[PDB]
Amino acid sequence: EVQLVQSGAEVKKPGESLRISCKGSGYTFIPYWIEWVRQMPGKGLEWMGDILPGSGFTTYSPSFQGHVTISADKSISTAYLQWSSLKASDTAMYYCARSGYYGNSGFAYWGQGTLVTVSSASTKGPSVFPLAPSSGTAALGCLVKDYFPEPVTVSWNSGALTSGVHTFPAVLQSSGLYSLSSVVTVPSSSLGTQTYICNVNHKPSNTKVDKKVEPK
Amino acid sequence: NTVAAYNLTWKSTNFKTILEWEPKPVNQVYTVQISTKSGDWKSKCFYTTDTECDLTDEIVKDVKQTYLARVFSYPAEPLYENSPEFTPYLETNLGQPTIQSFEQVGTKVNVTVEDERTLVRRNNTFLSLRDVFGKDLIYTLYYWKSSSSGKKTAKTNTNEFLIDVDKGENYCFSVQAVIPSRTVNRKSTDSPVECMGQ
Amino acid sequence: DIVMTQTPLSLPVTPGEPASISCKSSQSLLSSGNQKNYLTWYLQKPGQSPQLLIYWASTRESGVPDRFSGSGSGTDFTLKISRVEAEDVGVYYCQNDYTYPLTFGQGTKLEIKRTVAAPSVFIFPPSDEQLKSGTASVVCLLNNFYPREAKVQWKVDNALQSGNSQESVTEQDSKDSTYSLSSTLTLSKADYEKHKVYACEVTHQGLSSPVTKSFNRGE
Repeated sequence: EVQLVQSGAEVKKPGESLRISCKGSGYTFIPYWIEWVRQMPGKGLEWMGDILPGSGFTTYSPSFQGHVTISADKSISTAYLQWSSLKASDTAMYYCARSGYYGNSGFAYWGQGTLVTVSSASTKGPSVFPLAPSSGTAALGCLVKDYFPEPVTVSWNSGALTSGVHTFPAVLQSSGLYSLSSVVTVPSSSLGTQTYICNVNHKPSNTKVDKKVEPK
Repeated sequence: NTVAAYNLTWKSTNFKTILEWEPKPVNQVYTVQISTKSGDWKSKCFYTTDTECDLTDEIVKDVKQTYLARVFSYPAEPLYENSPEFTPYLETNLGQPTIQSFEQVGTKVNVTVEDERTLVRRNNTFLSLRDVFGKDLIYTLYYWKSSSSGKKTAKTNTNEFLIDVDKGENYCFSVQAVIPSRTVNRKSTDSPVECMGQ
Repeated sequence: DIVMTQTPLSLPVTPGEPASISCKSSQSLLSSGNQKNYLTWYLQKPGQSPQLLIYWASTRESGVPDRFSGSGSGTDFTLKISRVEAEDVGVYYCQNDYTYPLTFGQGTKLEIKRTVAAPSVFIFPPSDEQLKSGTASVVCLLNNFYPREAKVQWKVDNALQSGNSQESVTEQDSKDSTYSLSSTLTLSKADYEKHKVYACEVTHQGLSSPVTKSFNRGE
C-alpha cells in the first residue's frame, strides 16, 4: 500500500538551519504532488507549499515564501522541507501529503508528521514528585516537572494499570521547560494495601524514574 | 535472418498512446509487451506485421504510472528491444484546443475554451482535460487586430478570458493549453483562429 | 486568498443521530467547463494525521463509509453524517482545492454528547521532596466531567491568583464520553511559606454552586 514516511522529531536552537524529509513508497513518485502542511500546537492546518518531483516545480503560500525551501530527490523517492534559520514560532507539527489520482482530488495520503521544537532551552531530565492522597474513591498522581524536550512516557505499575489513569498534555512553562501530571483514581479501601508506582522515562537525557506514591 | 526492433518511440496525444518502431518487416512478425515498472509483462499486439501498436486501453487504467515496453521479433533465444520509459500524465501531448465562444461584453471580450474530452474513463464518464489535470492546466491567449502591431498575450487558470478591447476593431483569437509544471510537452499546438465577423 | 469559513466551531452529537457541518467560501469554487465544485473535506482524529473523506464537494474516497456525504454549490457547502459513532470524533476541515494558494477552514470539533456530569475535585499539596529544591507546586484535579467548559480559580488566603497557573485538558474518553483537567499553581518556597490556606475553586454547568477543596499548610 501507499506509505509516506517522515523523518524523526527535531530539537533546534533559534537561528539554526534544518532540513526534514518525506519518503514515499507503494506508488510512482514522479507524477504525484507532495504537499507540506503546518499544524501549530492546538491549532488548525496551514498549507505551506508543494512540489512535483518529476520536474522540481514548486508553488508556495504567500505566508511561507522566502522562509522555506521545498525540494525533491526523485531517484530515492524523497521530498524535503528546509529552513535557513529557525524562529521560536516555527515550533509545530509538520505533515507531508500526496495528492489524489484525479485532478483536484485533495491530499489522499498523509505521513505520520514531524514535530519540530525551536527553543533556547537545553536538555534537562525531569524531577518526579508524588501527589499524595489524604482523606468512595481517592486520587493519586505524579508530577513530572522541568524537562526538555518532549516527550516523556508515563505508566503506572510497569504498564499494567491503565484503567482510571489520566495522563495530561504537557504545559510549556515561562522558563522554557515542560511540565505534566499523571493521575489515577482508585478505591479508598485499597490505599493501605496496594502499591502504586509511576514509571517516568525521558529518552533525550537517559532518565529512568520509578517513584512510589504513598499516603503521607 | 531476423532484425531486432529499434527506434522504439511513444506517440501520445490526450492519452491515446501508440508505440512505434523500425523496421518495416520482411519475412518477420512482432509481439509487443507492456508492463508497469514493478509489475509483470503483458502481451498486447500478437505476431503482427505492423510497425505500431495501440496501447491506450492499458495506459488509461493508471495514467500516473511509469510504463515500459518491449518488442520481440519472430520469423514468418528470441530477439528483443526495450522502449524508453513513459509516464502518461507528465508526457502525453495536449491536443489541439478549440475556442468555444467569443462574446462582446461592454468594452471587454469574453473568450471561452472547450473542455476537451480525453479517452480516460471512470465508470460512465469520459474525463475532460480539467478532470485529469485540475489546477495544473492553464490556458494562454493570442489576440491581434486587423493591422497587426504585435500579438498580445493573456493567461487564465480557468477556461475563460476577460480582455480589454478597442471599439469598432475586429479581433482574431487563438488559444493554447499549458501545463507549466511539466519538464516536456508543456504547450499544446495552437487552436484554429476565430475572428470577429467570421 | 480564498477564505474558508466553518460553522459551527464545536459540535456535540448524541450517538446514533445526524450531524451537519457547514463550509462557506469567499469566492466561488465552481468550474464552469466540467461543472465540478472543487471542495475537499478532511477528518483529523485525536493524535492522528488528517484523513481524506470527500473530494469534488460530494465524491467519497474509497474506504470512507456511506454515512458520510457532501453537498452544496458555488460558495455554500455541507458535510452530513447520518449515524455518528465514537470513532467519528475529531476535527473536520474543508479545503479550497480550486486555486492557489490552497486554504483550510478553522476546523469543526466533533464530540460525543452525553448527560451533564459534575467533576470530582481533588487538591494535592506540594511534596516534601519538592520543597527541598526551593519550589512549590499545588495541583488541582478535575475528574470525569461533561461538558468541556470548566473554570479553576486559585485562592491563596482568599486572594485570587493570576499569571502563576497553567491548565491541561485530556481528550474525550471513548467509553464514558467525559473530560479531565489538571491545574498547577507554581510558587517559590518563600512565597509558599508566607500563607496558610490554599484553595481550588471549581465552577461547572453541573454545579449550582462552586466547589472549593482546600488544605492548611503544615496539616
